[PDB]
Amino acid sequence: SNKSSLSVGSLGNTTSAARASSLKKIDAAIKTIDAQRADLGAIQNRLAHNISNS
Amino acid sequence: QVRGLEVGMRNANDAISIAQIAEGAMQEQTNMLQRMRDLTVQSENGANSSADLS
Repeated sequence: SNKSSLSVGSLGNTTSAARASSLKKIDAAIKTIDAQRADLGAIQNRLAHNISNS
Repeated sequence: QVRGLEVGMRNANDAISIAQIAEGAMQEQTNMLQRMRDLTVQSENGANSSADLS
């Protein structure tokens, strides 16, 4: 997760279409970070249960 | 008879050990099923979208 894999490393704002495109890619980046955080949280819950059982 | 009763009490304590380990293992399974029940009740919310469901 960095500005190259999130596709936010070349955003423009000088034209109407450039602003629309930048808005869409920022929203998409927020979505992908949410998904990654969800999976890491699930892993932590699972490890808590496993340590308790051990 | 005396010697056999001694060995038999040893076997009985072995059985108690086995049952105690298995019974303790089933408690974490119950706990995780309760958690899944809460997640399923949370899925029934007319404000969730496909990303939240995922």
